[PDB]
Amino acid sequence: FFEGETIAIVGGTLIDGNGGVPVPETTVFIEDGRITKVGSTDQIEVHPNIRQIDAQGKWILPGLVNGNVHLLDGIMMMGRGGIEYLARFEGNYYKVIEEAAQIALRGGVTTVFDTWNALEPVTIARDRIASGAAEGARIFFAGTLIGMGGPFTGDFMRPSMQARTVMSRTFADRMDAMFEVGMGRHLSTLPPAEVRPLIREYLERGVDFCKIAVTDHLVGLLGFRAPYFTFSERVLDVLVDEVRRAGVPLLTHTTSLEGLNTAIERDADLMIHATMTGQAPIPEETIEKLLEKQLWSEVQPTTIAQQAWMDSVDHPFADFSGRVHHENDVRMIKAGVPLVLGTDAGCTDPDILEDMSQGELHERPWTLGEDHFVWMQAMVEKGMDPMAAILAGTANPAKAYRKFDELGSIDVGKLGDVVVLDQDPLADITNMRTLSHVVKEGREIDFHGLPLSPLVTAYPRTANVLD
Amino acid sequence: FFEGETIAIVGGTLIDGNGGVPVPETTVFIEDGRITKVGSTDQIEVHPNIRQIDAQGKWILPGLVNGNVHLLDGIMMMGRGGIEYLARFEGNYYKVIEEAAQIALRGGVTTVFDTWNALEPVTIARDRIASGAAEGARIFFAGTLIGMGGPFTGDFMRPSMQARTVMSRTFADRMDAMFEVGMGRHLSTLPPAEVRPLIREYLERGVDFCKIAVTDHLVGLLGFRAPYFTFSERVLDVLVDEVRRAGVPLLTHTTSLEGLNTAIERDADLMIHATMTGQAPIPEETIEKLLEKQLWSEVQPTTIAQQAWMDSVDHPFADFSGRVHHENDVRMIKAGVPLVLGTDAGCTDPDILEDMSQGELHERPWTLGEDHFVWMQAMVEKGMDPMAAILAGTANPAKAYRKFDELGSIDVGKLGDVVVLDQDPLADITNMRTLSHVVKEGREIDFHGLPLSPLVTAYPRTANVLD
Amino acid sequence: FFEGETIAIVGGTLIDGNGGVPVPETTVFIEDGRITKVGSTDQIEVHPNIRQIDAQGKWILPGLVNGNVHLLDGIMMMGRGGIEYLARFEGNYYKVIEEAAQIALRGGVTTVFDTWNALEPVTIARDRIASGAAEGARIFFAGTLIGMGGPFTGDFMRPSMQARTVMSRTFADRMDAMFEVGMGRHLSTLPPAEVRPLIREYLERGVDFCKIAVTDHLVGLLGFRAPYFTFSERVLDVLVDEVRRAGVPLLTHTTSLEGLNTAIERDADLMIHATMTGQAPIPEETIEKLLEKQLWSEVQPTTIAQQAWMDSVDHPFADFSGRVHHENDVRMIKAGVPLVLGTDAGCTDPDILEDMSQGELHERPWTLGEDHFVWMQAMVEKGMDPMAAILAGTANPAKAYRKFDELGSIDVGKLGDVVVLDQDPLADITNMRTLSHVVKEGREIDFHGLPLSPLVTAYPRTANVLD
Amino acid sequence: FFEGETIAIVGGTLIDGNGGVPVPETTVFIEDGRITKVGSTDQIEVHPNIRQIDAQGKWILPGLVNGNVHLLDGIMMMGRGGIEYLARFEGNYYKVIEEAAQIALRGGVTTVFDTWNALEPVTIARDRIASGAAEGARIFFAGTLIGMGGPFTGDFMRPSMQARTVMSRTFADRMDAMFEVGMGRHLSTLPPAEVRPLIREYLERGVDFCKIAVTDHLVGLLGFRAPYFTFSERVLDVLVDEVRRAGVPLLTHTTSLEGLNTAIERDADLMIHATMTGQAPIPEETIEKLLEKQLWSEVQPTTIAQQAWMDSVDHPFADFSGRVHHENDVRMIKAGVPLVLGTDAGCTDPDILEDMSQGELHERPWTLGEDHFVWMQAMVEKGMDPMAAILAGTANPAKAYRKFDELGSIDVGKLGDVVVLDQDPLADITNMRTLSHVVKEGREIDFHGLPLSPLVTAYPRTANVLD
Ligand SMILES: [Zn+2]
Ligand SMILES: [Zn+2]
Ligand SMILES: [Zn+2]
Ligand SMILES: [Zn+2]
Repeated sequence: FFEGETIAIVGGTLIDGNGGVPVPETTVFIEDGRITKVGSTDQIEVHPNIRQIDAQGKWILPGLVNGNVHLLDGIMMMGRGGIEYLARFEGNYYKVIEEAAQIALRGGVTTVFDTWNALEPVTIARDRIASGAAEGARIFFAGTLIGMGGPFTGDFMRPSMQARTVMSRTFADRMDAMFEVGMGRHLSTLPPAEVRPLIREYLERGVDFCKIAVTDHLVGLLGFRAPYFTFSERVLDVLVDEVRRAGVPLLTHTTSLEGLNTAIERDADLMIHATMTGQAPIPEETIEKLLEKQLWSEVQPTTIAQQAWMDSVDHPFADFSGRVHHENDVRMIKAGVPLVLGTDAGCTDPDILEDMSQGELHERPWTLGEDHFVWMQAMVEKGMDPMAAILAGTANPAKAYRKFDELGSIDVGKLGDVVVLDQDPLADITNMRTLSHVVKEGREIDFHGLPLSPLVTAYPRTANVLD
Repeated sequence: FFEGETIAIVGGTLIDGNGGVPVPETTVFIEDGRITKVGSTDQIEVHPNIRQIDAQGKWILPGLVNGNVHLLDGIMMMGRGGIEYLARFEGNYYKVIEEAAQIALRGGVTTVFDTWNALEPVTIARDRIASGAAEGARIFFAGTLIGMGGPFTGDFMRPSMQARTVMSRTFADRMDAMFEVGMGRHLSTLPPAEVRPLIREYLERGVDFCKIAVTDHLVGLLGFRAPYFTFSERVLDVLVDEVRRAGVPLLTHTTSLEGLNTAIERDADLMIHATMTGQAPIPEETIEKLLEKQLWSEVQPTTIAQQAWMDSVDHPFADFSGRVHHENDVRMIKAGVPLVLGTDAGCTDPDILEDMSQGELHERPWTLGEDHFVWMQAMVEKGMDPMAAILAGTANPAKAYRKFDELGSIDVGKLGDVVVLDQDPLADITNMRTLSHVVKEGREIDFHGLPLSPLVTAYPRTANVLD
Repeated sequence: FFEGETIAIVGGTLIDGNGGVPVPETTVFIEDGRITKVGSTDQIEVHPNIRQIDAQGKWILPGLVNGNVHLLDGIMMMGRGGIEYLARFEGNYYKVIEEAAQIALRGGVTTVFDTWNALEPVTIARDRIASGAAEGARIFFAGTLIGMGGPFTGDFMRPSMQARTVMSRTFADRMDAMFEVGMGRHLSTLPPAEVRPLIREYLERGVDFCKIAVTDHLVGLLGFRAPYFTFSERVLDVLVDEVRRAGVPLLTHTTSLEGLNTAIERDADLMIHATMTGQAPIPEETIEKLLEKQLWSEVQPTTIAQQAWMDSVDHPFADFSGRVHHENDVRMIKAGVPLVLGTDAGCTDPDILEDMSQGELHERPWTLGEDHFVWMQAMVEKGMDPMAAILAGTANPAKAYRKFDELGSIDVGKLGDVVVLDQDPLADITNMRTLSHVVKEGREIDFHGLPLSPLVTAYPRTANVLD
Repeated sequence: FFEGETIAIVGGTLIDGNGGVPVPETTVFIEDGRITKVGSTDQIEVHPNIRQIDAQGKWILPGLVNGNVHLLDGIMMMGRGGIEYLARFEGNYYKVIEEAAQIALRGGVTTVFDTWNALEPVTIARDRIASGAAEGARIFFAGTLIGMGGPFTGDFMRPSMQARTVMSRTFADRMDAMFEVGMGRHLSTLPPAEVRPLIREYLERGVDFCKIAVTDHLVGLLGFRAPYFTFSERVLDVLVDEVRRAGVPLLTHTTSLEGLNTAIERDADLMIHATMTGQAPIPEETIEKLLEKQLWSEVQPTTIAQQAWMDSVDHPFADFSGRVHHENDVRMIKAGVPLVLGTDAGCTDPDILEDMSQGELHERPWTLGEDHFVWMQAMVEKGMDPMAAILAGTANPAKAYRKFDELGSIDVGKLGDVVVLDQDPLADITNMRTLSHVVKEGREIDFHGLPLSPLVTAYPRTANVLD
């Protein structure tokens, strides 16, 4: 239904993802989904019966890569909207996920790493996209967050927002079960010997990586300054050992300095929102460990304007990326630690978007399809080099997730994922938005026609459809 | 698509709805939807090419009639479930309504009076059923309750249940608007001259009757013992006058003794839950006014077992029909005031039903399709004569709503709505459940095959339908 | 213990409360609590053994008068603080009330009209002040608001503030009982014949006037735009008749246009927050009735700055005096209706004050002891004539409450209540604050030494007092 | 002011606390507060000028000892009442504590170990009782729980009970600060090097022991089945080291199996509610470690009747000691692990007691003064030997807290704390209630006249005290 194809991208300035000086007048040649040639425009011969893109005056980048998204919108579920969204789309969750993957693809993102979702529909969706039955960014997933509750649990409550008080217990339980898949808060009650088979079995269900709740996920209920550990070190060791045994990358969720340190000491492949540290500044010693061990940190910043908006309305999530966490971000960049782009972004329900002010929407970090552009902009505002920002969004996630042999740069033998921009992203990082062409496994995408069948994005919503 | 038809019901004991002694060996003849003959079995000749029902050894009753239902389930929305239900079925509300009408029909109810619903979809649905485009009990409606808020308002809150705290404001506003249609709480803020055109315009939209919130609808928030008037008497006079001017019946919602008195003094055509009086006993004078004026009261009782269950778990709605309101019911029956069957019943979402204990489900007053049986049973437990109960569920509503010229009894010239029971309802009122045949405008109904397309009743609910 | 005394106020500009041109070089002579002479400084001889105040270059006004205060702080109880305050001072409520009366006196207010309080302690306190056993402004009271719930009732809840969820039921009930004294929400459930003896008995307990909840008091729970009537017109007629029969003035609490009209049609002696009308504009007809009938309206405005602060933080009480209610205030002033000064003000617990920003505190309308100054300022900002503002705070309340024979103006035979200001209130209404001297029944008050025994105002609060 | 004194307890059956067979016809001789002689009645000569108690036909036990109480009532604060209680008694907290210590003494408890309280008032109170300035059981205390929030924090919330929503922030903060004393939830955000001086400084304030929140205290918010660790193992090591360095016993608060294990691995001196384990059964290995290391566990059980009441009303705390935790209690007793009596009991405000049903009050585990009797009864119902139960309430706490050299048994040289019972506690453990005499340091107590000055127990509460 969809497949690896053949195409040539001709005569543009190449920014290949390996970090070097950009090379003008370059041609990239893709054959049956795989890059076969990269070189000077005139040394690469291209017969006229071959599909081509004219890149003259343009910039050629690898397919963009997002290290942390949620294709069922989890950030939304930490506030209002969880009930209405999950009820509205029950029966079609896999299509919601495909739609969200298409929206990522529309922003030039050819690979997404989904860090929290419901196992069943995310599996269905990735398999269909991978096999060509459906359109979208390719997906790799964790499934659930080991040791976290589902969306109708304390982990997604706020003091004045308690979904269970106004919804059926039956529906709330059914939803929690499809997210948790037995790997919820109850794990914290168990001895190591009982945890071992559960995590092993979970891993044998078919995840691409595993994310562990090293610390708690109660920021909504308790704020950002009272973190806990989910597990004893002993039980954490069991989890880590089983992930290593399964041979998939290990991710961590950490909410405190001690959490961060603990993650580092387990040589985590990728540390999600590493700079979110209980509003306490990251010590020098910890930064030095990151440098010495060369571990990947993902960070989730906020632009100057977005944060200023948040601060102006005393928003409950102002602490997420502001104040001390902002300063952490700055110091991390400055020390040159290895950084990965990720956003927690999702395809937010239009009824929920519709509630938001201009200020809330403007450079919102959690709006899938543009969240990566905003991340790059925010990082550069804090002193990140534009080239390093691009790598954070291309090569760096791929490496962290051990997929760099296949994607994240333009290199012979790798997958044929490419985007073409009209303006220079190194001169101005906001030029990342100037997408002209999107290609996935050598197949050009009609990216402006995405998503193919609006589902959550279908709007407005008519009360009585006569058929 | 569906129509008036021809049929004969032969050789049964006739209980015609006029309250006389039942007449055995009777035949009812219906031609093109209208009753043409009623008489002794042997005097009514019926050619063998005519469709027939053998009512030998059986009882023949008029099509059953419910004086107060909600085809979008309003009682549910006074607790948990409002968000999930309205979100899940947005785009199909008219089909939800039709499904609910079919469920009523399944219980032998050929006419329903819907007292609170969303104007747009209930209009669509009644027009489709009335024109034969869709199956179900025929519908007459009020639209909204004048002066009451919508489902995401204070009128449907409880102290610990505040749907707006966890749903989008946009969605909540859209739902409130489709129920309120400009006739919400803001009416109480206006002077009489500004109220007049609003109510007039509302009535011009095409309702079959009009129900006014004489008293408040804050039982959920404030309990049953702190009632208010919605309007000044002056403004109430405006509303009554415009209803009279439009020439449709006038219905009241009342919740206190003074509210009841006020309704009576306006010669209301039908008084909904007349016996719900702030848990204060109805005075003798008020009962005498009902007798003297001969006004119709609908009442909503609870069976002995259901109420005992409620009292046993200290249920927040125990006060709805229990204690003093139960006594009020008894005294009304005893004094022989004119009584109408009505239940506030709706087709409740299975996820919400699935939360309930045996005790909660057993003789639940709000379960559409059986609610009328339960009403009759409850009324008889409190001393009502079985024949008078049957009339409450056939003739009386039809009279109150000024439809007795067309339905509510078996009489030549009236519509051909009939049910056939296997056992004697006068011997035991629970025999009302022994339905063998259901006929609507001379057309026999496959009542066991209803509803035709389960929508809200479709269950279980699969997460990912592959199509 | 304290008494009527003799004193002379010499040689000031007299503003006597009767509204005329101020008369310079005036002397006021008080003997045994009563004003005996008012005239030209040189015509009034004063022996040197007589206590005197030199009002040279100063202004002489009558004792100031507040038409609506709460000496147990009710406005506070509509938000946070009710539990801690009532528990902290249980055993001493009468002293709390005395302290508050002293604080009013400190601001030059010699007479206060308390419109909602607990009957037992407010009785004890007024009797002790009236007899001279205790210091403070003299008090007249309503006791409770007929048909309103107590402070742990729905009448003082907000959606997110529900004191009963975190306090003992026993304590909540004991507090509700001391405010309600049987005249709470349950009155709305009763027939007229049962209401009559209750209100009659209540009036026999010894109130100075009676305030009826014509409309509801659910602004905290439901906002300002969904008002109700508490009582049927029939039951309201009973209450009004019994008040008339008891021969005390009649006050109303109203919250809507219709409520206001209804109060007018009952010839209310004083209508509390008359301009609070559901955020709908007062019609011309209604203003004309006020003029024609010459009824007294109290209004509760907000200053430009205070309201701007409220609007800037989207405060839940912004609607109390803002937007349309502000415009009502302007039109009432412009049309020259009779206006009375009143504020709902109380002596707010310092722990609650301590929570407040500068903007909240600045020109706060509910801060007893300065609330009258702020009222005058606010009214003048809206176009009121300074002289008319002074009358609103002197003569006008006295008339509404039928006490003008004894207080509210400087006139021979009236009580010797006087204040002396250093600057001209007619030149600038903020000069009302320039108090130099305060006199009550010819007794000069050390007003800066008030309150005599700080109780609620005692601050800071030490954890362990070693005695 | 109160002193060590001289007395002889003559001719009773001695149960000395060392666990041996009881010895009849025994006399105990105390001189200047200290036990000097214990032996056969006829070998111990006692001059007639010496104060004596006739223990003929009676039983002589050591002064009873409670290993876990809260002299400001903390259990209460986990539900309703916190605001009213702390506001009502501010200024007298030390006296509240003394009163509570006297109530313990009234039940024969001469020594209480307070495991959570506010440092300042508990210090005041113990010093006064220890010196003889004030009456009561002697007190040893932890102060706060290291890493737990105060009473207006998440640690004492429930989903529907959020005190901060209805009280002043200023008051809430002031109360949280007097309980937390800088050792609250923020500690979880710090690195080890910053924690070290804080804990050291805390320990230098003068506590008798130190209790560490190994696991969380969110049972109210989240239930009993989702526990967390408060600290990293690294930070926990810092805290333990500093406690050891200060030379005071180490207590742990644990709430899961892994928490229990962790506490065991730190050789905790006493483990509070050791059997409260996330409703998961304690593994055999863990029980073996307790046996092998001989560590003291306190447990908090519930009687058959109390637990049956809880289960019958679906009480939120049913999980505290019921189901699996009840079975843990049974197995711990059966395996003979070292057990300490403790209850979390407090002197509960009478307004809160007044809310409770008979069932709630009957064998309530948290009612100070009887809680120890109920503990012993509950433990025996689960198979504990009556002698071993008596030791759990005398000798065992003393040993755990390293006070056995001075108290907890009748032995020459130890303090003269003794109680005398009229019936045999070994025949029937409920006979522990048959107290005839109470002696503290050789001084007989008028136990029935305690507490000396009712403060919290003063009842009823009058609104307006005229003095
Ligand atoms: Zn996270
Ligand atoms: Zn109704
Ligand atoms: Zn008012
Ligand atoms: Zn504990």
